[PDB]
Amino acid sequence: MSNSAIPLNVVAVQEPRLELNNERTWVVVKGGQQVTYYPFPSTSFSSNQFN
Amino acid sequence: STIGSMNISFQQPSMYLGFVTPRLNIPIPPRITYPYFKLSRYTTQFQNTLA
Repeated sequence: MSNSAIPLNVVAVQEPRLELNNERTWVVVKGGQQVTYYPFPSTSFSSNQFN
Repeated sequence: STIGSMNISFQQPSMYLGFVTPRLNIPIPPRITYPYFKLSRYTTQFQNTLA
């Protein structure tokens, strides 16, 4: 690593097929209860407008 | 008459008002007094009709 010109820093990486260890943390996904959809039919529709 | 009869609608009506916040340096009283009038009606029908 420190072979060339200005020396560099070493790091190693495990290939994808194997870690096999790293720290595996269970992650509970949470979002607020009650997601609801409304259909607001336009008041005062026209032929040249929508409101 | 030519007209009889007629049909009237309304759509959602907005209302327009104007909030003016004031300058930090000048302070505005904690309690304050406004002049307010209050109007009432009294009707009394009479007979007979005049023509």
